[PDB]
Amino acid sequence: QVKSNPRNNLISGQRRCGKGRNARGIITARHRGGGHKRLYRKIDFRRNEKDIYGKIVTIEYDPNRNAYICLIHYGDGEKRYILHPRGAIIGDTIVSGTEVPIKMGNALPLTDMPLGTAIHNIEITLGRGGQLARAAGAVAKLIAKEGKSATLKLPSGEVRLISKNCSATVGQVGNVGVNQKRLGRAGSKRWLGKRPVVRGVVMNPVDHPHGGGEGRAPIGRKSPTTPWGYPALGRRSRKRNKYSDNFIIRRRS
Amino acid sequence: KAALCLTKRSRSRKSLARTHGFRLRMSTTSGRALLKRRRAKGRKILCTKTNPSSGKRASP
RNA sequence: AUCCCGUGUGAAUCAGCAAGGACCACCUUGCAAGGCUAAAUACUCCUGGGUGACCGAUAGCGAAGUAGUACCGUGAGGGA
RNA sequence: GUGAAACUAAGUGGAGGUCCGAACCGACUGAUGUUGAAGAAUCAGCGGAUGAGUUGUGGUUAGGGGUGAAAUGCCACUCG
RNA sequence: AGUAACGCAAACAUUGGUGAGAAUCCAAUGCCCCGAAAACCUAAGGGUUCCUCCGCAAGGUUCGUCCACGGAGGGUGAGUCAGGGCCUAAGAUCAGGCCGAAAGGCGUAGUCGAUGGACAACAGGUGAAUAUUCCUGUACUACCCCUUGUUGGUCCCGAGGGACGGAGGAGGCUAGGUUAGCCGAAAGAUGGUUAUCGGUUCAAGGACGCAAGGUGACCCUGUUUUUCAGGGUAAGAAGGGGUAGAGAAAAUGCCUCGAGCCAAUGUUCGAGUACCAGGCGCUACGGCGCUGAAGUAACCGAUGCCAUACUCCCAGGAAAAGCUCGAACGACCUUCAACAAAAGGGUACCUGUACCCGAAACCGACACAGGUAGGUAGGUAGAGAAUACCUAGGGGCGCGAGACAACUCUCUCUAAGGAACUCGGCAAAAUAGCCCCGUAACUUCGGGAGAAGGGGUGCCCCCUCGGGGGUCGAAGUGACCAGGCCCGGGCGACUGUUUACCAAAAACACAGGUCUCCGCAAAGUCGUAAGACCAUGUAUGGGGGCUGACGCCUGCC
RNA sequence: CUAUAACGGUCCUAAGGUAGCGAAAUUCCUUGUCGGGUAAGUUCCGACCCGCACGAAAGGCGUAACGAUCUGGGCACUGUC
Ligand SMILES: [Mg+2]
Ligand SMILES: [Mg+2]
Ligand SMILES: [Mg+2]
Ligand SMILES: [Mg+2]
Ligand SMILES: [Mg+2]
Ligand SMILES: [Mg+2]
Ligand SMILES: [Mg+2]
Ligand SMILES: [Mg+2]
Ligand SMILES: [Mg+2]
Ligand SMILES: [Mg+2]
Ligand SMILES: [Mg+2]
Ligand SMILES: [Mg+2]
Ligand SMILES: [Mg+2]
Ligand SMILES: [Mg+2]
Ligand SMILES: [Mg+2]
Ligand SMILES: [Mg+2]
Ligand SMILES: [Mg+2]
Ligand SMILES: [Mg+2]
Ligand SMILES: [Mg+2]
Ligand SMILES: [Mg+2]
Ligand SMILES: [Mg+2]
Ligand SMILES: [Mg+2]
Ligand SMILES: [Mg+2]
Ligand SMILES: [Mg+2]
Ligand SMILES: [Mg+2]
Ligand SMILES: [Mg+2]
Ligand SMILES: [Mg+2]
Ligand SMILES: [Mg+2]
Ligand SMILES: [Mg+2]
Ligand SMILES: [Mg+2]
Ligand SMILES: [Mg+2]
Ligand SMILES: [Mg+2]
Ligand SMILES: [Mg+2]
Ligand SMILES: [Mg+2]
Ligand SMILES: [Mg+2]
Ligand SMILES: [Mg+2]
Ligand SMILES: [Mg+2]
Ligand SMILES: [Mg+2]
Ligand SMILES: [Mg+2]
Ligand SMILES: [Mg+2]
Ligand SMILES: [Mg+2]
Ligand SMILES: [Mg+2]
Ligand SMILES: [Mg+2]
Ligand SMILES: [Mg+2]
Ligand SMILES: [Mg+2]
Ligand SMILES: [Mg+2]
Ligand SMILES: [Mg+2]
Ligand SMILES: [Mg+2]
Ligand SMILES: [Mg+2]
Ligand SMILES: [Mg+2]
Ligand SMILES: [Mg+2]
Ligand SMILES: [Mg+2]
Ligand SMILES: [Mg+2]
Ligand SMILES: [Mg+2]
Ligand SMILES: [Mg+2]
Ligand SMILES: [Mg+2]
Ligand SMILES: [Mg+2]
Ligand SMILES: [Mg+2]
Ligand SMILES: [Mg+2]
Ligand SMILES: [Mg+2]
Ligand SMILES: [Mg+2]
Ligand SMILES: [Mg+2]
Ligand SMILES: [Mg+2]
Ligand SMILES: [Mg+2]
Ligand SMILES: [Mg+2]
Ligand SMILES: [Mg+2]
Ligand SMILES: [Mg+2]
Ligand SMILES: [Mg+2]
Ligand SMILES: [Mg+2]
Ligand SMILES: [Mg+2]
Ligand SMILES: [Mg+2]
Ligand SMILES: [Mg+2]
Ligand SMILES: [Mg+2]
Ligand SMILES: [Mg+2]
Ligand SMILES: [Mg+2]
Ligand SMILES: [Mg+2]
Ligand SMILES: [Mg+2]
Ligand SMILES: [Mg+2]
Ligand SMILES: [Mg+2]
Ligand SMILES: [Mg+2]
Ligand SMILES: [Mg+2]
Ligand SMILES: [Mg+2]
Ligand SMILES: [Mg+2]
Ligand SMILES: [Mg+2]
Ligand SMILES: [Mg+2]
Ligand SMILES: [Mg+2]
Ligand SMILES: [Mg+2]
Ligand SMILES: [Mg+2]
Ligand SMILES: [Mg+2]
Ligand SMILES: [Mg+2]
Ligand SMILES: [Mg+2]
Ligand SMILES: [Mg+2]
Ligand SMILES: [Mg+2]
Ligand SMILES: [Mg+2]
Ligand SMILES: [Mg+2]
Ligand SMILES: [Mg+2]
Ligand SMILES: [Mg+2]
Ligand SMILES: [Mg+2]
Ligand SMILES: [Mg+2]
Ligand SMILES: [Mg+2]
Ligand SMILES: [Mg+2]
Ligand SMILES: [Mg+2]
Ligand SMILES: [Mg+2]
Ligand SMILES: [Mg+2]
Ligand SMILES: [Mg+2]
Ligand SMILES: [Mg+2]
Ligand SMILES: [Mg+2]
Ligand SMILES: [Mg+2]
Ligand SMILES: [Mg+2]
Ligand SMILES: [Mg+2]
Ligand SMILES: [Mg+2]
Ligand SMILES: [Mg+2]
Ligand SMILES: [Mg+2]
Ligand SMILES: [Mg+2]
Ligand SMILES: [Mg+2]
Ligand SMILES: [Mg+2]
Ligand SMILES: [Mg+2]
Ligand SMILES: [Mg+2]
Ligand SMILES: [Mg+2]
Ligand SMILES: [Mg+2]
Ligand SMILES: [Mg+2]
Ligand SMILES: [Mg+2]
Ligand SMILES: [Mg+2]
Ligand SMILES: [Mg+2]
Ligand SMILES: [Mg+2]
Ligand SMILES: [Mg+2]
Ligand SMILES: [Mg+2]
Ligand SMILES: [Mg+2]
Ligand SMILES: [Mg+2]
Ligand SMILES: [Mg+2]
Ligand SMILES: [Mg+2]
Ligand SMILES: [Mg+2]
Ligand SMILES: [Mg+2]
Ligand SMILES: [Mg+2]
Repeated sequence: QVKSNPRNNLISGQRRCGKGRNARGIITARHRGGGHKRLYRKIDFRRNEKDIYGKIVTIEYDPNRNAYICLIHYGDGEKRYILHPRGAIIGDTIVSGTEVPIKMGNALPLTDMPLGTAIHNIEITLGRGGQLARAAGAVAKLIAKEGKSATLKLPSGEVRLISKNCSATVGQVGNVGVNQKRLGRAGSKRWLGKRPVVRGVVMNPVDHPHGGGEGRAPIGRKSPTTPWGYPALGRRSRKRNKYSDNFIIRRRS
Repeated sequence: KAALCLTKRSRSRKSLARTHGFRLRMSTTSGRALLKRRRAKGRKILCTKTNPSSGKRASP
């Protein structure tokens, strides 16, 4: 399950370092920092190399995502990491291409997938790489296809059109029990480098729109507010007219 | 555990001249304005924190 | 009004075009959308002469001697 | 122990924002100090001490800003 | 006002000496203090404070013959130590490139950038002031030089390697230490005594080597599985070879050969006419010349070494160069040219190097009761790097002398009482280690808990491997060191964080809960923009709002 | 029977405070009243409810462990007296 190997050439040390600091060096993305140094595994999300037969040699832990990852070999000696499908066991065999059996871990375009299939690691754009449903226990069903476009129900429940020629992988993403953990102590947050968050109501007026009323503050604001002055609850931020809109059918509920 | 006044500690000279050094003031426009106006006042010493790269005052 | 710029429209060639403090007629004056040009005028880190109902070491330049020095400041800077 | 399992001493094992306690980090009470030995200390006690730990060197973020386990705190004895 | 003070309560004393002058300068003899430093060394910093001679205006909280002060004159020696001539991290700059009134902003290759990777030296001697640097010994890197052997080498490129966490304990060892043995000296005016005092040291490096250590699959039988014993299986370990696919090396697949391997440490050379207790002689009485005995063994034993060796855990633990391997592509060079080797001789780039560095030299305006990374870690008692007393080494605090009032402060003790004190048991006193017995309500079943409470404890013999007997004392963990505890309630679950310098909490955080936004050219944040973060992530994820473990709940408008 | 009000009438609102707690870090009058602890108790504990002006994620009510927390009492101990 989790047994450490030596380092395959897929594990490097190069990476952004200040987490949450941008070019100007400012904290843009709050609360990061601290936490264990990690190494970046190079996942193969495109699965683009066609028509060769891969074998799952092992199953490895990855610090950068909550899913698992699988080291796979080929007859050609090339080694790749793929996201670990749910139920795949060492000794298993996977392949990608157009005309392919449909089993766990095989990747194919959406033209060839029988409606009703449960899919993960879904490209939205030809050859851009897989994007949708990569997290642990994430899965999306392929409901209907018509014309040049295929329809999925994403793990958020949102139904959406994509191109019929975009690759995707059969089977759900493994390590389903991950959100069943209970961290149990503060330190165990910090280990993940998620630093402590202050409630608005606490801070001084300069610092945040729920600023200190004498003892304890009800939020007198006629509305719950972002640090930056926007309504906190139920105000849709989706860009009104984005190109995406023609594709999107039903919105997540 | 140290007093407030202790702001200036023992800091490597290398580090300081990488901050207030000559070659630093030369880089920015604001620095060149610096050196013009020190030269105007006719100071004997342009960049107070400077440092030989190698020599008797060298930091390794 | 005259003048010059953003966005959009967009002329007329001397039987014209512009200006004469909205605008129109008449008369007068002028020729935009190519350039370049000396002097009379401004100034003192200074150079050479000259004068001073200007100072004379707490004055006159911060500085009549190591003076932007000593010293202070991480530094910009302060400064006898 | 039943056929599966549960249940229970035993040994092994060595988990823990575990315990006691020096270094180290702090700063709870008291006394002294108050033209101090010291622009925040000494003395006796006190808290943490494998962690959300301590620290070195080299870096980063700069004032309509930064950083903040949030005190208007801190940003060179200066900070509404 | 000739008043307060003279910067800790480590402590001085005397005899000589120098000198115009000595509580303070030098030496001797005592005494006292530090000894996980108040010792020795190194990073940073300082900058000549280092050493010698001269001086005593100013400085020095007194003095001064003295000095970190003033005047002169000196002093820092490296192929191997530390940086540079090597490599990259965070970060910085950034050709071209994108953006921007200007200045500039973003950013790719490149190039910088050690706190890390790589890379070769130790012992003894000299020594007014330097020493892994100079001397004498053995070493070791990198080049060059010749012989021999090959013909292509060199860079660009393909690869392997470099290359990595925490916690735990068990080994196997050294470093140190202690006691013997050997050697040399010993009479230290006392009742006895040699039971005493000194010595017993040696490095880098080179050759050898490895078990009672650690690793080397399974199956049957036994030793507790283990250390083992017999058999068998056929790669079954470090380690090598071959083959296959577009396929050189590599990776990958199939085949084969190997029972040993690993590395601290150890033996031997280095290494003795080295070093050294004493012995002899000189004394400018400071130091010097001369000859040198023994130089082994046992038991304790690391926080150091093997060691990134193991086992376990989740929070999943740098890059690049040197290095090893190698065909095609490209560039360049080519014969006594280049490369490959074991010897031999040769050859040897800059900069630091003084001194101080738990400090009177750095940081605190002071010769200031303070701050300042790292290294080395002796004795007796002790669990210990705590404490006490000491070694090595270093010190006696840059004002003294008296006297012994009030009073203040740092301390010891106090008859009878025992919180009557006071805002309040504030401060003091009390308790304390170790072994043995015993141990409640309550509970999230982990706790509570060292609960509470009780007993024992020195020194001798005897027995078993704890028990009995004796014996001192008023008192036996006799000093130092070393928990007061119980019964209630509020608040906050908890460890944490916080107002540097008047507030440490009931405030903040927190695990958990819940609402809402966000389909990836995401929402959100910062930018005039380019773009950056978010994220090299993708709804079991990312923003934001309130609440705050666990339990019972969360009503109406 | 004194009393109190389960029950009715009316008024006004978007709707009229349920569970649980309650002289509380909330209680003005107020050292409320009662009980306990003390020779004596404006604090403390338990309970009443007449909540000036509790109350359900600005969470309500419990709660083992924990605290240089706040607050009451007790043994030991003492120049605190
Ligand atoms: Mg790696
Ligand atoms: Mg590797
Ligand atoms: Mg920057
Ligand atoms: Mg919070
Ligand atoms: Mg506040
Ligand atoms: Mg602010
Ligand atoms: Mg902010
Ligand atoms: Mg506001
Ligand atoms: Mg408010
Ligand atoms: Mg209020
Ligand atoms: Mg200066
Ligand atoms: Mg005009
Ligand atoms: Mg006019
Ligand atoms: Mg204009
Ligand atoms: Mg126009
Ligand atoms: Mg025309
Ligand atoms: Mg006009
Ligand atoms: Mg005209
Ligand atoms: Mg014209
Ligand atoms: Mg015009
Ligand atoms: Mg013209
Ligand atoms: Mg012109
Ligand atoms: Mg004068
Ligand atoms: Mg003057
Ligand atoms: Mg005069
Ligand atoms: Mg602990
Ligand atoms: Mg504790
Ligand atoms: Mg603090
Ligand atoms: Mg203290
Ligand atoms: Mg302590
Ligand atoms: Mg402790
Ligand atoms: Mg731990
Ligand atoms: Mg610090
Ligand atoms: Mg903070
Ligand atoms: Mg406030
Ligand atoms: Mg300043
Ligand atoms: Mg300040
Ligand atoms: Mg303030
Ligand atoms: Mg007087
Ligand atoms: Mg007097
Ligand atoms: Mg006096
Ligand atoms: Mg004084
Ligand atoms: Mg003194
Ligand atoms: Mg002593
Ligand atoms: Mg010293
Ligand atoms: Mg020394
Ligand atoms: Mg140094
Ligand atoms: Mg000098
Ligand atoms: Mg000297
Ligand atoms: Mg003098
Ligand atoms: Mg004097
Ligand atoms: Mg003399
Ligand atoms: Mg001198
Ligand atoms: Mg970089
Ligand atoms: Mg730039
Ligand atoms: Mg450019
Ligand atoms: Mg770059
Ligand atoms: Mg460099
Ligand atoms: Mg280094
Ligand atoms: Mg080198
Ligand atoms: Mg070296
Ligand atoms: Mg010396
Ligand atoms: Mg030497
Ligand atoms: Mg020798
Ligand atoms: Mg060599
Ligand atoms: Mg390479
Ligand atoms: Mg490393
Ligand atoms: Mg060991
Ligand atoms: Mg030994
Ligand atoms: Mg003995
Ligand atoms: Mg004998
Ligand atoms: Mg005698
Ligand atoms: Mg002896
Ligand atoms: Mg050897
Ligand atoms: Mg050899
Ligand atoms: Mg063996
Ligand atoms: Mg090959
Ligand atoms: Mg081949
Ligand atoms: Mg191979
Ligand atoms: Mg032993
Ligand atoms: Mg340790
Ligand atoms: Mg490991
Ligand atoms: Mg070629
Ligand atoms: Mg070769
Ligand atoms: Mg030296
Ligand atoms: Mg030296
Ligand atoms: Mg000191
Ligand atoms: Mg002194
Ligand atoms: Mg001092
Ligand atoms: Mg010891
Ligand atoms: Mg003890
Ligand atoms: Mg012992
Ligand atoms: Mg001690
Ligand atoms: Mg001594
Ligand atoms: Mg006295
Ligand atoms: Mg005493
Ligand atoms: Mg008494
Ligand atoms: Mg008595
Ligand atoms: Mg009595
Ligand atoms: Mg009593
Ligand atoms: Mg009383
Ligand atoms: Mg009382
Ligand atoms: Mg009284
Ligand atoms: Mg007390
Ligand atoms: Mg006491
Ligand atoms: Mg006692
Ligand atoms: Mg007990
Ligand atoms: Mg208790
Ligand atoms: Mg007892
Ligand atoms: Mg007895
Ligand atoms: Mg309590
Ligand atoms: Mg109360
Ligand atoms: Mg708390
Ligand atoms: Mg802090
Ligand atoms: Mg404070
Ligand atoms: Mg506290
Ligand atoms: Mg305080
Ligand atoms: Mg706070
Ligand atoms: Mg949360
Ligand atoms: Mg966006
Ligand atoms: Mg709250
Ligand atoms: Mg009352
Ligand atoms: Mg009242
Ligand atoms: Mg009463
Ligand atoms: Mg009272
Ligand atoms: Mg009550
Ligand atoms: Mg109320
Ligand atoms: Mg209310
Ligand atoms: Mg409330
Ligand atoms: Mg409440
Ligand atoms: Mg609410
Ligand atoms: Mg609450
Ligand atoms: Mg409780
Ligand atoms: Mg605490």
